[PDB]
Amino acid sequence: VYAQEKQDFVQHFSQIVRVLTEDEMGHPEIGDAIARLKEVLEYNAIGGKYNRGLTVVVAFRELVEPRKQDADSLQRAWTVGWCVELLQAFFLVADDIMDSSLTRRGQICWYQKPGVGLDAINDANLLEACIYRLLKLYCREQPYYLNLIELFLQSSYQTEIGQTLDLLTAPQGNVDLVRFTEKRYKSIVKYKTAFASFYLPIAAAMYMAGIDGEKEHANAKKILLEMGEFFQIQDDYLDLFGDPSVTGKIGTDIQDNKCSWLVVQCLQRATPEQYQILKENYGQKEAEKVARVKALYEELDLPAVFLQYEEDSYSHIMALIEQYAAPLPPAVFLGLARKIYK
Amino acid sequence: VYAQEKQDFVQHFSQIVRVLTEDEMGHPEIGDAIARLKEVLEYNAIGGKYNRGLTVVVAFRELVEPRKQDADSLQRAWTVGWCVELLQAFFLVADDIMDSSLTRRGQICWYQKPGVGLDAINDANLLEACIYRLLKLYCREQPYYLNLIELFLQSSYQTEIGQTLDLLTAPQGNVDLVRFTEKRYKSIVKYKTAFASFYLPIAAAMYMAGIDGEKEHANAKKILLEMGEFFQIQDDYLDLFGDPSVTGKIGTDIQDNKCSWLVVQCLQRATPEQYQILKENYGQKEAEKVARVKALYEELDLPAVFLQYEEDSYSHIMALIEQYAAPLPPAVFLGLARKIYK
Ligand SMILES: O=P(O)(O)C(O)(Cn1ccnc1)P(=O)(O)O
Ligand SMILES: O=P(O)(O)C(O)(Cn1ccnc1)P(=O)(O)O
Ligand SMILES: [Mg+2]
Ligand SMILES: [Mg+2]
Ligand SMILES: [Mg+2]
Ligand SMILES: [Mg+2]
Ligand SMILES: [Mg+2]
Ligand SMILES: [Mg+2]
Repeated sequence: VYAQEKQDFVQHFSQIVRVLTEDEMGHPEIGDAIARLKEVLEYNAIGGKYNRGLTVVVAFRELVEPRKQDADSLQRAWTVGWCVELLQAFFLVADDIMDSSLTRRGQICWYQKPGVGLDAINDANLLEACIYRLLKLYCREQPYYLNLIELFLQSSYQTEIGQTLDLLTAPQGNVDLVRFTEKRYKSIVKYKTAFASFYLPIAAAMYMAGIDGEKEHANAKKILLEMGEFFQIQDDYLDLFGDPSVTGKIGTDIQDNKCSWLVVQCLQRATPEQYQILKENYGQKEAEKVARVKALYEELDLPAVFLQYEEDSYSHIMALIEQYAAPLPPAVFLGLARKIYK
Repeated sequence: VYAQEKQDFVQHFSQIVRVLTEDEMGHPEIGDAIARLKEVLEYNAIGGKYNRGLTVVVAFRELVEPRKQDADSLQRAWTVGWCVELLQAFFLVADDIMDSSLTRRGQICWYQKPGVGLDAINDANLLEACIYRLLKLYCREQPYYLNLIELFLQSSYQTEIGQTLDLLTAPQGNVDLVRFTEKRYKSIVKYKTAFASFYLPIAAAMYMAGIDGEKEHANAKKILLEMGEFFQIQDDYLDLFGDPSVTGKIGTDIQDNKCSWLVVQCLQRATPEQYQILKENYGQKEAEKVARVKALYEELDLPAVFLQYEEDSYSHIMALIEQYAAPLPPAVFLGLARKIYK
């Protein structure tokens, strides 16, 4: 049933590509650039969970009266959903380079491809351009047009501030254990993930449904930002303890000296002895040293600490839904929470 | 006199930075990210010619009635001028990485700096965010607000398509002499430079003056796109024949197998013998091979061919100003042409 709503949305990706590559119908000079764009979209916006873009569609259907859910209104809903998918695609293409990653979504990272390399920096910028190209082609004559443009622009800046904080707390070749606090961690994830992966899709659907009130968005934000914090903590857990055949990506957080939730929890439980083991093995490419950190996390029963956090966080998010979902259907936040909590 | 209009605009960069880094006044958690933003702006938006942003200010003063040139209207003019400077800054930070450059504006490229590296990909994205942050803070309640947003978004996409075409015609380790044509060359530069360096600043001033007519913009475009084509040809000439103490940047076009104006002209004049010399020495990091290409360009009197092109192009642009400047003051295009033709 949830895979059926997924399949309908996925079947629309062909048209999304068709309208984004129809610029060569009038301008054949930019043909090769248009062909390369199709290649970038096909490689980086397909093979994922589609949970971010699908949230836009699900939330639209739950917030708009079926009497106002015509064919054009629905096409605008899946198109904006696919704009959210492009925002993630563009930020992940860049993230894989800056995180020096190997795989994403079951295949090697776009930049690791022979013949691509650092040309992927411009490929990511092209993916970002498509958001605003689609918003113009489908929402240009809608009352929420500017609200959508500003929400995608603001969400991008918040992610970028978050990415800056992520990279400044993780300098390659520097011991940053002192700076790996819970307070720092909470600030990083609020900006790098919680805004663009959780607030952006529901807020886009809210603007498309005519719900533009600062109070309604502020109350939605209270739930979704906390949901985003958990989602990033889960991403950090699975970076080391997940199955790359399931996650589709190889972990790099220990090697990259990252301010992971795991290392924050490690520093809160580590003896003076265990603090030095971490200090000497964290942030290095050596497989021997990465293994020593994974062993220390397992000694401090961090996979168990995570299972307890997930239970406590689900109860917390649920408490916030009861407090702030109104006047929106609780199903809006409940639907996404069920899909996020495994 | 032209340096006086420059100095006033430059003196406003301090406030541009102050308003872009006042986000930590309310949110001290993102402080370190805000400090890094200030560092990126200070390093990459200062030390240039400021000719792109200054064109916005000059064109505003020439198109708006002095009776309507109040303090607020003028602040919006220098702020939009500085938005054009941020668009160039963000595209050049990325370009230096993809072109594997050494210096820009007298100093080493932002990415070549110890401790920066590929973190500069996110630094470039932050520079792009500031355009829309400034447009919101100063033009949000203006009738041209959406026109500006759409003009900067469209200009970015056109540059990106251009950058794609630039990089696809220049694959590292591949002989692309066959593809280095005048027709290809004209398409690359139209998109990578002519739109964002020439059309964007005058069009921004036109929208701010209330001139939004498609016919007026189409006629402006006819002049400015041709002006941009010459500016890129000049940039390609100076890549090899310019003085890095003047240009502030080291040439990489031969090493990068680029579709330069020089190599297009070389292929039009080269004997079968000279074609093979180029084939064996172009696109390689070897200083010996780069030198062999420079020698062949000098043998075919390409610095003389350039001097003839500059004369013919200036007469051409001047012919187009007489044909399409009306109903705008000819000074608008004449001012920029004098500043571009050396
Ligand atoms: O762990 P990251 O923050 O780097 C990641 O979650 C991506 N990302 C980037 C910003 N927010 C999330 P991914 O593990 O997918 O590589
Ligand atoms: O020669 P490029 O096109 O790479 C350059 O002109 C920059 N640029 C990039 C797009 N348009 C212009 P620069 O020589 O400054 O490195
Ligand atoms: Mg990553
Ligand atoms: Mg990352
Ligand atoms: Mg991760
Ligand atoms: Mg360059
Ligand atoms: Mg370049
Ligand atoms: Mg150049």
